Amino acid sequence: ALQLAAHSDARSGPVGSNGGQFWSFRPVRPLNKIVLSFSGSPDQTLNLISITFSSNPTDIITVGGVGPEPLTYTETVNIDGDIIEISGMIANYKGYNVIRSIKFTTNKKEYGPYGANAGTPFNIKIPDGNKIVGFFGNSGWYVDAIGAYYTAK
Amino acid sequence: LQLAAHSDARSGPVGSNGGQFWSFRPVRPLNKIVLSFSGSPDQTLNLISITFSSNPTDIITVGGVGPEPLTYTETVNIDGDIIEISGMIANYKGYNVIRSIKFTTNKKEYGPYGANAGTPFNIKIPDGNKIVGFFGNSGWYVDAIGAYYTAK
Amino acid sequence: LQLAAHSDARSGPVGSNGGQFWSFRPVRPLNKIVLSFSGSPDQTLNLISITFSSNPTDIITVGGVGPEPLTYTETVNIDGDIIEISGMIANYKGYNVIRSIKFTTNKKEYGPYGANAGTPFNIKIPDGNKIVGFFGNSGWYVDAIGAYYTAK
Amino acid sequence: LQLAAHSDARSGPVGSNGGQFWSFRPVRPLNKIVLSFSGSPDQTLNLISITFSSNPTDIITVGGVGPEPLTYTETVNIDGDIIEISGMIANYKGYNVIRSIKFTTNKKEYGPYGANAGTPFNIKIPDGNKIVGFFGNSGWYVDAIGAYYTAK
Ligand SMILES: CO[C@H]1O[C@H](CO)[C@@H](O)[C@H](O)[C@H]1O
Ligand SMILES: CO[C@H]1O[C@H](CO)[C@@H](O)[C@H](O)[C@H]1O
Ligand SMILES: CO[C@H]1O[C@H](CO)[C@@H](O)[C@H](O)[C@H]1O
Ligand SMILES: CO[C@H]1O[C@H](CO)[C@@H](O)[C@H](O)[C@H]1O
Repeated sequence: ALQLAAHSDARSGPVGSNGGQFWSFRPVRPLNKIVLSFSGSPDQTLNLISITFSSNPTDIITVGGVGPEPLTYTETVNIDGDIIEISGMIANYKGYNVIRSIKFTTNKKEYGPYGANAGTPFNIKIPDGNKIVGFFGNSGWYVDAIGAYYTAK
Repeated sequence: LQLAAHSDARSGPVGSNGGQFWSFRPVRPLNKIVLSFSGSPDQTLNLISITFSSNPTDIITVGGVGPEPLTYTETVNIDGDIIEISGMIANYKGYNVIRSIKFTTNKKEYGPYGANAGTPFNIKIPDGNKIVGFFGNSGWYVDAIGAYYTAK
Repeated sequence: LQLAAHSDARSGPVGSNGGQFWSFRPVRPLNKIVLSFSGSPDQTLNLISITFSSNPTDIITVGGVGPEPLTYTETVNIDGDIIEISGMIANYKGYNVIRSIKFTTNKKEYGPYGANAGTPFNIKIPDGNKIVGFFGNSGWYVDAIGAYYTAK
Repeated sequence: LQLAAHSDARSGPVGSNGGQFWSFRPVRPLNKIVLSFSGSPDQTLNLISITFSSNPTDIITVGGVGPEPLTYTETVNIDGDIIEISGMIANYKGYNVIRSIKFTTNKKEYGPYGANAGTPFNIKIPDGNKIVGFFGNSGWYVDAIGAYYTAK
């Protein structure tokens, strides 16, 4: 059959630091839900352990959180519209530089930041007219690094 | 400190350009793969979509966004590390898509599943490595597929 | 001031595995491509290597690391933006490699150059975009090739 | 043998987004790197562009597309397998870019070359591998850098 070259989306990032495992999630349908899991409490200090990305039913993935630290606080984000940017803070946690906070911005609403808004700032932006259709990164016990896939609207 | 994070090497993709690019590289091993078809096992099976998953949770389905009703499904319980995939590419309703697929682990072979006809593809990786994810293009069907690999 | 760095979308590769992965995406436009072959134009041409270059200095050569002497070269001076690449894939001395290649801009066509016979390949990008670089696999010959692209 | 082609694993990028995405992964070893600066060796050197090469043919220059006059260059003749890169990121004329860089091979070290200040970066690869190419973002300066690596 004709070998019609298949395409791979452009990427922005990753930011943060190297983690034991590389991960990627780029669903065919829009990303519509994000669940961030923390240890600690919102009245004290939040420690981001894992992130869960989902697209409609069935499509879902959880990165970070393979360690023993119990989860004690979850934040559910229901995305309305197209994500165009994500930002947050990077800092050391129990020995590793990881994503400590995170904020999702769509062309309609703003969600976050969530977590410990302290440390080194990061900002994943894409050219005007594009949208984020996925995420990839490095992770282990925690979320070491994050990057995004993007394509024209 | 900005300590460069890594991205696994890739093999492929093979097949044809499709409407959407897709990627699924879970942090835990792949353990289950569900293939959905139209047609029938007694005659000819038409591969429509593929579902990849890793326990617990972690799942994705590619292809199958169209109106064609599904009529059959085959669940592959992955035993071991996937070291290669192969199959056939043939035309279907106007497009060239993945028509058959076989998963090979050091422990056993699964497939080929689907329709054994068309152009053969073969995704092999260097010895000592294992496939830890898949990526590709898809729309109504599975247009293209490729794999992520790393040291075992 | 401190945003994450970007990587261009990719289309491909087409062809088959080769010993070395190669990549060339210069900061300035691809304006000269030199194709090196064995054999002769009055007979059949065997593509051995390809040289990509961007104005002075920026240059790379893939394939052709074998001992087979080159007896024919085709120089292509690209006028505008390359939006498509096509050609043929076929066996050469026990290897499936790029045998033929044609470059297409918005107003001109260059080639095909080489041996027009085998399995056809085509690298197309979404309208409004342009090819800004290439990647693939190579060794003695040119095993596979893919393109980097971005908006005009 | 019709096997899918492979793409080397990646580490990075580090630094900040830049106008152009760039990539250079030659088939043969990288045996020479030239760093071009403005300023002076006695005071502060400002990294403006980096030139990578393998043999007198494969060469690429990233950064330096601006009118800023160069005033110093440093040539690094790599002896062994480059297994690590490091340096500093800092502001220069309103841009966060690579200001310092150091190359480490399986034999010796080269650098740090450039200005001391800013955020450190480190591109390290798993044991047993080596850097076979580099990619990143650039404009008037070198905005971001990453490495392609494979088993040595
Ligand atoms: C506790 O160590 C584990 O978790 C951290 C954090 O996510 C990873 O960086 C590391 O590679 C993994 O082995
Ligand atoms: C029927 O057309 C749809 O499905 C095919 C196949 O999977 C895709 O290639 C195409 O882009 C999409 O629009
Ligand atoms: C002759 O063998 C060499 O050249 C061929 C073709 O380029 C490559 O596929 C192969 O890996 C390399 O070792
Ligand atoms: C002067 O501006 C130019 O050079 C800087 C630094 O290289 C790039 O970041 C920017 O995108 C490009 O347009």
